[PDB]
Amino acid sequence: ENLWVTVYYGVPVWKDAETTLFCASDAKAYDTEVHNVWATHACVPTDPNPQEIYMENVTEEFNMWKNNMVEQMHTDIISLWDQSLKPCVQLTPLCVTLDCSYNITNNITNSITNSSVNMREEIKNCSFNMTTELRDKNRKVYSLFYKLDVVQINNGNNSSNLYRLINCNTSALTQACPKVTFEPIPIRYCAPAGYAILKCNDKEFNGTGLCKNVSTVQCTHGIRPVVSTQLLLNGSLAEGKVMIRSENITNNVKNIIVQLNETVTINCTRPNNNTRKSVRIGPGQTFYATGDIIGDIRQAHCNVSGSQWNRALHQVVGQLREYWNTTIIFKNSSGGDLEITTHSFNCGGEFFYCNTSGLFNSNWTHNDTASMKPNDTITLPCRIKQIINMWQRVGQAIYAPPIQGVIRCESNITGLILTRDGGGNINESQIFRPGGGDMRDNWRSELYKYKVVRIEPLGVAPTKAKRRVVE
Amino acid sequence: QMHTDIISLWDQSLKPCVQLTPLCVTLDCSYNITNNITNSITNSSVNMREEIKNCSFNMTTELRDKNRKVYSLFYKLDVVQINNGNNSSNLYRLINCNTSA
Amino acid sequence: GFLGTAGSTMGAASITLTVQVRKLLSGIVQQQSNLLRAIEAQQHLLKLTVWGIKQLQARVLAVERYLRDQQLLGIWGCSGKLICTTNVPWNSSWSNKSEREIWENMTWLQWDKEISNYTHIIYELIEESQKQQEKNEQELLELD
Amino acid sequence: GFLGTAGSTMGAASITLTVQVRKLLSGIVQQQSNLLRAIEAQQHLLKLTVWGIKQLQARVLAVERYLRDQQLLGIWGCSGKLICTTNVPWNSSWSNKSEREIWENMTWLQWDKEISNYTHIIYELIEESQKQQEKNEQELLELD
Amino acid sequence: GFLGTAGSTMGAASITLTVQVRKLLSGIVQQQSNLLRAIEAQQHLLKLTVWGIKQLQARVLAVERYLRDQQLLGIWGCSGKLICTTNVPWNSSWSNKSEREIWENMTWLQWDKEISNYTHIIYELIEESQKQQEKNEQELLELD
Ligand SMILES: *[C@@H]1O[C@H](CO)[C@@H](O[C@@H]2O[C@H](CO)[C@@H](O[C@@H]3O[C@H](CO[C@H]4O[C@H](CO)[C@@H](O)[C@H](O)[C@@H]4O)[C@@H](O)[C@H](O[C@H]4O[C@H](CO)[C@@H](O)[C@H](O)[C@@H]4O)[C@@H]3O)[C@H](O)[C@H]2NC(C)=O)[C@H](O)[C@H]1NC(C)=O
Ligand SMILES: *[C@@H]1O[C@H](CO)[C@@H](O[C@@H]2O[C@H](CO)[C@@H](O[C@@H]3O[C@H](CO)[C@@H](O)[C@H](O)[C@@H]3O)[C@H](O)[C@H]2NC(C)=O)[C@H](O)[C@H]1NC(C)=O
Ligand SMILES: *[C@@H]1O[C@H](CO)[C@@H](O[C@@H]2O[C@H](CO)[C@@H](O[C@@H]3O[C@H](CO)[C@@H](O)[C@H](O)[C@@H]3O)[C@H](O)[C@H]2NC(C)=O)[C@H](O)[C@H]1NC(C)=O
Ligand SMILES: *[C@@H]1O[C@H](CO)[C@@H](O[C@@H]2O[C@H](CO)[C@@H](O[C@@H]3O[C@H](CO)[C@@H](O)[C@H](O)[C@@H]3O)[C@H](O)[C@H]2NC(C)=O)[C@H](O)[C@H]1NC(C)=O
Ligand SMILES: *[C@@H]1O[C@H](CO)[C@@H](O[C@@H]2O[C@H](CO)[C@@H](O[C@@H]3O[C@H](CO)[C@@H](O)[C@H](O)[C@@H]3O)[C@H](O)[C@H]2NC(C)=O)[C@H](O)[C@H]1NC(C)=O
Ligand SMILES: *[C@@H]1O[C@H](CO)[C@@H](O[C@@H]2O[C@H](CO)[C@@H](O[C@@H]3O[C@H](CO)[C@@H](O)[C@H](O)[C@@H]3O)[C@H](O)[C@H]2NC(C)=O)[C@H](O)[C@H]1NC(C)=O
Ligand SMILES: *[C@@H]1O[C@H](CO)[C@@H](O[C@@H]2O[C@H](CO)[C@@H](O[C@@H]3O[C@H](CO)[C@@H](O)[C@H](O)[C@@H]3O)[C@H](O)[C@H]2NC(C)=O)[C@H](O)[C@H]1NC(C)=O
Ligand SMILES: *[C@@H]1O[C@H](CO)[C@@H](O[C@@H]2O[C@H](CO)[C@@H](O[C@@H]3O[C@H](CO)[C@@H](O)[C@H](O)[C@@H]3O)[C@H](O)[C@H]2NC(C)=O)[C@H](O)[C@H]1NC(C)=O
Ligand SMILES: *[C@@H]1O[C@H](CO)[C@@H](O[C@@H]2O[C@H](CO)[C@@H](O[C@@H]3O[C@H](CO)[C@@H](O)[C@H](O)[C@@H]3O)[C@H](O)[C@H]2NC(C)=O)[C@H](O)[C@H]1NC(C)=O
Ligand SMILES: *[C@@H]1O[C@H](CO)[C@@H](O[C@@H]2O[C@H](CO)[C@@H](O[C@@H]3O[C@H](CO)[C@@H](O)[C@H](O)[C@@H]3O)[C@H](O)[C@H]2NC(C)=O)[C@H](O)[C@H]1NC(C)=O
Ligand SMILES: *[C@@H]1O[C@H](CO)[C@@H](O[C@@H]2O[C@H](CO)[C@@H](O)[C@H](O)[C@H]2NC(C)=O)[C@H](O)[C@H]1NC(C)=O
Ligand SMILES: *[C@@H]1O[C@H](CO)[C@@H](O[C@@H]2O[C@H](CO)[C@@H](O)[C@H](O)[C@H]2NC(C)=O)[C@H](O)[C@H]1NC(C)=O
Ligand SMILES: *[C@@H]1O[C@H](CO)[C@@H](O)[C@H](O)[C@H]1NC(C)=O
Ligand SMILES: *[C@@H]1O[C@H](CO)[C@@H](O)[C@H](O)[C@H]1NC(C)=O
Ligand SMILES: *[C@@H]1O[C@H](CO)[C@@H](O)[C@H](O)[C@H]1NC(C)=O
Ligand SMILES: *[C@@H]1O[C@H](CO)[C@@H](O)[C@H](O)[C@H]1NC(C)=O
Ligand SMILES: *[C@@H]1O[C@H](CO)[C@@H](O)[C@H](O)[C@H]1NC(C)=O
Ligand SMILES: *[C@@H]1O[C@H](CO)[C@@H](O)[C@H](O)[C@H]1NC(C)=O
Ligand SMILES: *[C@@H]1O[C@H](CO)[C@@H](O)[C@H](O)[C@H]1NC(C)=O
Ligand SMILES: *[C@@H]1O[C@H](CO)[C@@H](O)[C@H](O)[C@H]1NC(C)=O
Ligand SMILES: *[C@@H]1O[C@H](CO)[C@@H](O)[C@H](O)[C@H]1NC(C)=O
Ligand SMILES: *[C@@H]1O[C@H](CO)[C@@H](O)[C@H](O)[C@H]1NC(C)=O
Ligand SMILES: *[C@@H]1O[C@H](CO)[C@@H](O)[C@H](O)[C@H]1NC(C)=O
Ligand SMILES: *[C@@H]1O[C@H](CO)[C@@H](O)[C@H](O)[C@H]1NC(C)=O
Repeated sequence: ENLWVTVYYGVPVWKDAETTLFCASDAKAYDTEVHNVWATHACVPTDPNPQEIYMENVTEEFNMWKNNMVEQMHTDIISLWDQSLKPCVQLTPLCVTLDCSYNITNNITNSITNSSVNMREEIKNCSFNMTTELRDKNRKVYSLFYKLDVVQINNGNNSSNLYRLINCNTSALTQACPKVTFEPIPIRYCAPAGYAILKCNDKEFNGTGLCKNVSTVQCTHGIRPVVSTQLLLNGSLAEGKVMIRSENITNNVKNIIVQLNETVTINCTRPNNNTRKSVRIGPGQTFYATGDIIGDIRQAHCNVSGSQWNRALHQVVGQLREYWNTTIIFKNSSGGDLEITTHSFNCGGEFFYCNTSGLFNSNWTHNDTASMKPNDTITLPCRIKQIINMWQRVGQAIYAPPIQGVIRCESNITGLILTRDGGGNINESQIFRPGGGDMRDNWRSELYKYKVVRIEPLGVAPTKAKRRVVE
Repeated sequence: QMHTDIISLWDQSLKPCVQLTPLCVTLDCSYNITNNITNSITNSSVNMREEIKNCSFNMTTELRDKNRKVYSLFYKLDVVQINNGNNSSNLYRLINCNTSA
Repeated sequence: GFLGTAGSTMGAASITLTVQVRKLLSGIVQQQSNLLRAIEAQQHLLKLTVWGIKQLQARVLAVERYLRDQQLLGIWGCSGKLICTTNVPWNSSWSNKSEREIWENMTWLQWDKEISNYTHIIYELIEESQKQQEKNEQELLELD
Repeated sequence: GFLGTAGSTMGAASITLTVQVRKLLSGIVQQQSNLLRAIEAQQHLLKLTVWGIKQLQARVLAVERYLRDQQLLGIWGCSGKLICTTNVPWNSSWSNKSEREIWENMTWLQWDKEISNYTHIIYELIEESQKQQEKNEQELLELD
Repeated sequence: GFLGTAGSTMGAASITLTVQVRKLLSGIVQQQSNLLRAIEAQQHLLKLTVWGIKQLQARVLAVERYLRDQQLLGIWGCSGKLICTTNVPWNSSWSNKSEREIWENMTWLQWDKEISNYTHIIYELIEESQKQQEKNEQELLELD
C-alpha cells in the first residue's frame, strides 16, 4: 500500500562508459618466442570461455559514430608503434646523399604488364656513405630503392641527378626493428570490472539505430585489426543480408560502409625473390639493405577473381536501392593522394599499395547479367613501399626492412568504404566513388555491434514493508 | 614539493624539445654593424656597452656531410671572448656550451 | 544468466540479485592472468607504458567506485545485504500506479528511466532521515 | 561542514560528523573529472612521471589508511554505523575533571592530547579484551 | 605470533586470529619511512622504474586480493566476525573421523590435504544456500 521506498542491488544498469579494454591472444603470439609479435607487451592471454550471454525483450539505440573506442584504439596502436620503435636505432646518417644507376644486370627491365607501372619502372640502385664503427672511418655502401620514397634534386634536370628522401626534408626516420613481425593476431578486447560490452545480435541490424537482440559480454570475439584504405581485409562476414551503413544517409560527404556475405581471394603478391644485407654502421647501428636480386625481377603485381566481384556486385546493387529502382554509376576518385587514392595496406613489413581501379569501370544501371556473364579473373598492378607516416601525422617515420624471399598476401575481403558524389543531381543519376581519408571507420566497421556500457548496480522501488523502528 | 614538481615539469617539457648539440659549434661575431643608433635614451654604462653583435657560424642539414654557414644575433651575456689567443681576432664561445650541454 | 537474464522481469527480477554481485568485483579473475610482472612472451625491455599503468589506474578507479559505494551503503546501514529496507515513504509526487504494475511491467530499466530526477532526493532521505533519529534499544520488556 | 561547525564543541561536533565525512570522501568526483586520457587540447607526448604515479600512490595510501579504518570497524564489531559504544570503562589515568565541561570546552583535541597514549593503549585493550569474550547462546528462554 | 602462533593446533589457534588480521592490510607501515615524494636528500632524476612500478602494482594486487576476500565474505552474509559458523553441515564424504583426534594431529594444514576434491562443493553450496535462504522479517512473536 504505502510507498516505503526500498533499495536493491545486483541488477544490470546501462550508461555510457569511457574506459580501456585490454589485450588477448592465443598461444601462437607467445609460442613464437620473438621479442614481441606486434601487440606484445606482456599482454594478458585470451579467455578460452567467452561468457557471451543472450538477452531479449529489451532494446537500446546503438551508434558507432558516437563511439569512443576508436579514438583510444588508434591511440593505443600509435603507442604500440612508438614502444616498438624505442629499440629501433636512428637512421639520420642513412639520409645522406646517394648517387644512383637505373639500369642493372637484370634479365628483365620492363616486365610484361603495362599499366603505368612499367613505364615508370621505379627501380634504381644507389651508393652512399655510411659511418664505420670507427668514427674516423666511413665507407660507401650501396643498396636498391624505388622512386616513390625519394625525389630528384640539384636540377641539372637530367644528368645522373641525385635524390633525397621525401620524409627526411620534413621529418625524422628510424629503423623498423626487423626482428618484430607485422602480421595481425586474433585480438579479444576485454572489459574491466564495472563495465561491459553489449553486442547487438540482431541479424538485420544496420549501422546505427534501435537493436533488441542483446548479447551482454565481457570480452570481444576474434578481431584482426589490420589497416586498409577503401577495403576491409580478413574481417567478419555479413549475417543474413548485405549490410549497408552511413551516418547521414541523405548527406553525401558521410561515407558509405558495405559489409558483404561472400569473400574473395585477393592475392597481391611479389613472386620474384627478395634480398637482405645486414651491414654494421656503428655500435648498434645495423642497416638492412635491399641486396641485388639474382634472376628475373618482375614488378610486384596482384590478382583477384573478378567473377566473384561481379556476382557480389549484383548482390549489393540489388541491395543499394535506397531511393531507386534502377540507377547507379561508379567513378574513380578524381584526385587526392596516393595514401588515399589506392588500396594501401601492410603485409610482411612491405606496404603494398594495390591499385583498386577495377571497380569504377562498370555501368550496372538496369541489368546485371551483362556484367555477371563475363566471368573473368582480374590481374592488376600493385605498387610497393618501404616507408609510411601512419594517420598522416608528420613525426617519426618507420623504415620497413627487406623481406628476403618472396611476398604473398592472399586474403579475404569482406567490406568496402565509399562516398557518393558531392555535386550530384537530385534524381538524374546517382554516382558513387572510393574514399579512404577516414582511417577510423575501418575499426568501427566490426565493433558496430559492440557498445561499451558502465554498471550502476543500485536500484530502488516502492513496497509496503519497512525497516526496524524503536517507537 | 612546489620546487620539485616545478623542476620535474620543466624536465618533462624539455624532453619533447629539439636539441642543440651541433648548434654549439664555434662562431665569429661582429660588434660594429650596419646600424645608425648607438646612444640610446639612457647612459649608465649600458649604451656604449651596446651588448649586441651579429654573428656567423656553420650548421648542418639533415644529412651528414651537408654543412652551410648561417648568421644570427647574440648579446654579450651568452658568449665570452677567448683571450687565450694573442687578441680577440673575432673569437668568441658560448659559456653554457663549454660548461654543459 | 551470469549478469542479465532479466528480459521482461521486475518482480521476477527481485530474486536473481546475487548472481550479479557474484561477478561484480571479479575483474580480478580477468586481471590476475595478466602476467605483466616483468615479461611474458620471451622477454621485454622496461616497456611498462600507458596501457599497463592506465589499466592499473582503471583498476584503481573501479575499486574507488565500489569502495565509495560500500561506504555510502554503510552510511545507509545498507552493507548488510543487497535487499535494504528503509523507513522512508515516498512523498506524494508520482502519478497513479499499482504496487504490482510498477513491479511487473518493466525490466529494471524503465524504473531508473522514469525516476532520474527524483532519485537524488530519496538518497538524502535514506542518508539522513533514516539515520539521525535512530536510537539504541528498548527499556521495558525482557526475558524476565 | 567539511571540517568546521566545531570550534569548541562535543555535542554540535558529534551532530556534525556525517557532513564532514561526506564532504571529505568526495574526491572520487574529482577523480572522475580528470579527463587526462591522452591529450588535453591538441597533442601530447606520454607525460606520466613520478608526479602522476605518486598522485595515484597517495590515493592508494590514504585509501589504505581508510581500509585499515574499516578493518578496525570489523574488529570491534563497530561496522554498523558511527554511533558505536564500547564495553570498557574509562580508567582513572586521566586527572580530575567534569564530563560536560570537557564536552563543551576542549574542542575534542585538548582531550585527545591528554588521553593520546591512553587512547592507544585502550585501543589495544578494546581490540584484545573485547571480542574474545563473546559467549555463544543462552538456552533458558528463546523462540522455542 | 607475528606470522607464527600455531606450531601444531586446530582449536587453540581458533582465537589467535587477531594478530595476523592486524597485519593483513598493513602495507602502509613499511611504506611510511620511504620519503619518496620525488627525491630524498637534495635532488635526483626521475628514477622510478620497473622496480618502483613493480612494488606499486604489487601493493595493488595485494589490495585486490584483500578486496576480493571481503567481497566473498560479504556475499556470504557472514562478515560480522572472522569466526562465523554455518546453518548447514558438511557431507560425510571423507573417512569416518573423530573430532578430538582430528583436532590434535595437524598444524591446520592436514585437514586441507583432502579438500581439493571438496573445496568447490563447500564453497558454492554455502555461498548459494546459506545466502539466499535469509527471508526478510518475523511476524508474530515481538514486544506486542
Ligand atoms: C667555459 O669557458 C672558459 C674557458 O675555460 C671558462 O670561463 C671562465 O674563465 C675564467 C678565465 O678564463 C676563469 O677564471 C676567472 O677569470 C676572470 C677573468 O680572467 C682574469 O683572470 C685570469 C686568471 O684566472 C687571467 O688569465 C685573465 O687574463 C684575466 O686577468 C677573473 O676575474 C676571475 O677571478 C675573479 O674575477 C671576478 C670578476 O672580477 C671576481 O668577482 C671573482 O671573485 C673571481 O674570483 C677568475 O680568475 C673562470 O673560473 C672560468 N669559469 C668557470 C666557471 O670556471 C670556464 O672554465 C669554461 N667552463 C669550464 C667548465 O671549464
Ligand atoms: C598495355 O599495352 C597494350 C598494347 O601493348 C595496350 O593496348 C593498346 O592501347 C592503345 C592505347 O589505348 C590502343 O591504341 C589507341 O587506340 C584508340 C582507338 O581504340 C585510339 O583512339 C588511340 O589514339 C590509340 O591509338 C591500342 O589499340 C591497344 N591495343 C591493344 C591490342 O589492346 C593496353 O591498353 C595497355 N594497358 C593499359 C592498362 O592501358
Ligand atoms: C538503419 O536502419 C534504421 C531503422 O532501424 C533506418 O531508420 C530511418 O529512420 C528515419 C526516421 O525514423 C526514417 O525517416 C526519415 O527521418 C528523417 C528524420 O530523422 C527525415 O529527414 C527523412 O526524410 C525520413 O523521413 C527513415 O526512412 C529510416 N530509414 C529507412 C531506410 O527506412 C536508417 O535509415 C538506417 N540507416 C542506414 C544508413 O541504412
Ligand atoms: C588466389 O588465391 C586463391 C587462394 O589463396 C587461389 O585459389 C587456389 O588456387 C590453386 C592454384 O593456384 C588451386 O589449386 C589447383 O586447383 C586446380 C583445380 O582444382 C587443380 O587442378 C590443381 O592441381 C591445383 O590443386 C586451388 O584449388 C584454389 N583454391 C580453391 C579453394 O579452389 C587462387 O588460385 C589464387 N589466384 C591466383 C591468380 O594466384
Ligand atoms: C596473376 O595471375 C596470372 C595468371 O594466373 C599470372 O600470370 C603469369 O604471367 C607470366 C608472364 O607474365 C606467365 O609466364 C609464362 O607462362 C606461360 C604459360 O603458363 C609459360 O609457358 C611460360 O614459360 C611462362 O612461365 C605465367 O605462366 C602466368 N601465370 C599463370 C598461372 O599462367 C600472374 O603472374 C599472377 N600474379 C600477379 C599478377 O601478380
Ligand atoms: C590504377 O589503375 C587504373 C586503371 O586500372 C589506371 O588508369 C589508367 O591508366 C592508363 C595508363 O596510364 C591509362 O591509359 C592511357 O591511355 C591513353 C590513350 O591515348 C594514353 O594516351 C595515356 O598515356 C595512358 O596510357 C588509362 O586511360 C587510365 N584510366 C582508365 C583505364 O580508366 C591508373 O593510372 C592506375 N593508377 C596507379 C597509381 O597505378
Ligand atoms: C535488360 O535488357 C532487356 C533487353 O535486353 C530489357 O528488356 C527489354 O528492353 C527493350 C528495350 O529497352 C524493351 O523494348 C521496348 O519496346 C517498346 C515498344 O514495345 C518501346 O516503346 C520501348 O522504348 C522499348 O524500346 C522491351 O520492352 C524490354 N522487355 C522487357 C521484358 O523488359 C530489360 O528491361 C533490361 N532490364 C531492366 C531491369 O530494365
Ligand atoms: C567463364 O569462364 C569460362 C572459362 O573459365 C569460360 O569458358 C568458355 O568461354 C567461351 C567464351 O569465352 C564460351 O564460348 C561460348 O560458348 C557458348 C556455349 O556455352 C556458345 O553458345 C558461344 O557461341 C561461345 O562459343 C564457352 O562456352 C565457355 N565454356 C563453357 C563450358 O561454357 C566462360 O565463357 C566464361 N563465362 C562468361 C560469361 O564469360
Ligand atoms: C589475411 O589472413 C590470411 C590467413 O592467415 C593471411 O595469409 C597468411 O599470412 C601469413 C603471414 O601473415 C603467412 O605465413 C607466413 O608465411 C611466410 C612464408 O615464408 C613465413 O616466412 C612466415 O613466418 C609466416 O609463416 C601464411 O602463409 C599466409 N597464408 C595462409 C595462412 O594460407 C594473410 O597474410 C592476411 N592478410 C595480410 C594482408 O597479411
Ligand atoms: C644598475 O644600475 C646601477 C646604477 O648605475 C649600476 O651600478 C653602478 O652605478 C654607479 C653609480 O654610482 C656607477 O658608477 C659610475 O662611476 C663613474 C666613475 O666613478 C662615474 O663617473 C659615474 O658618474 C658613475 O657614478 C657604476 O658604473 C655602475 N655600475 C656599472 C657596472 O655600470 C649597476 O651596475 C646596474 N646593474 C645592472 C644589472 O644593470
Ligand atoms: C647497382 O647494381 C649493380 C649490380 O650488378 C652493381 O654492379 C655490381 O657491383 C658488384 C660489386 O663489386 C660487382 O661484383 C658486379 O660485377 C657489378 N655488376 C655490374 C653489372 O656492374 C652497381 O655497382 C650498383 N650501383 C649502385 C649505384 O648501387
Ligand atoms: C532531470 O529532469 C529534467 C527536467 O525534468 C530532465 O530534462 C528533460 O529534458 C528533455 C529535453 O530537454 C525534455 O524533453 C524532458 O521532458 C525533460 N524531462 C522531464 C522529466 O521533464 C533531465 O534530463 C533529468 N535529468 C536526468 C539525468 O535525466
Ligand atoms: C537472437 O539471439 C538468439 C541467440 O540465443 C538467436 O537464437 C535468435 O535467432 C536471435 N534473433 C535475432 C532476431 O537476431
Ligand atoms: C547474402 O545476402 C543476400 C541478401 O541481401 C542474399 O540474397 C544472398 O543469398 C546472401 N548470400 C550468401 C549468404 O552467400
Ligand atoms: C543530412 O544532411 C542533409 C543535407 O546534407 C540535411 O538536410 C539533413 O537534415 C541531414 N540529416 C541528418 C540526420 O543529419
Ligand atoms: C631466389 O628465389 C628462390 C626461390 O625459388 C630462393 O630459393 C632464392 O634464395 C632466391 N635468391 C636469393 C634470395 O638470392
Ligand atoms: C557508362 O555509360 C556512359 C554513357 O553516358 C559512358 O560515358 C561511360 O563511359 C560508361 N561507363 C564506363 C565505365 O565506360
Ligand atoms: C577465406 O575464406 C575461406 C572460405 O570462404 C576460408 O577457407 C579461408 O580460411 C579464409 N581466409 C582468411 C579469413 O584469411
Ligand atoms: C649620462 O652621463 C652624464 C654624465 O656622464 C650624467 O650626468 C647623466 O645622468 C647620464 N645619464 C643617465 C641616464 O644616467
Ligand atoms: C522476452 O521473450 C518472451 C516473449 O516476449 C518473454 O516471455 C520473456 O520474458 C522475455 N525475455 C527473455 C526471452 O529472455
Ligand atoms: C512533496 O509533495 C508535495 C505535494 O505532492 C509537493 O508540494 C512538495 O514540493 C514535495 N516535496 C518534495 C521535497 O518532493
Ligand atoms: C564561537 O561561538 C560562540 C560565541 O563566541 C562561543 O560560545 C562558541 O563556544 C565558539 N565556538 C564554536 C561555536 O565552535
Ligand atoms: C565552558 O564554556 C561555557 C560557556 O562559556 C561555560 O558555561 C562553562 O562553565 C565552561 N566550562 C569550563 C571552562 O570548564
Ligand atoms: C554426499 O555424500 C553421499 C554419501 O557418501 C553421496 O551419495 C553424495 O553424492 C554426496 N553429495 C555431495 C554433494 O558430495
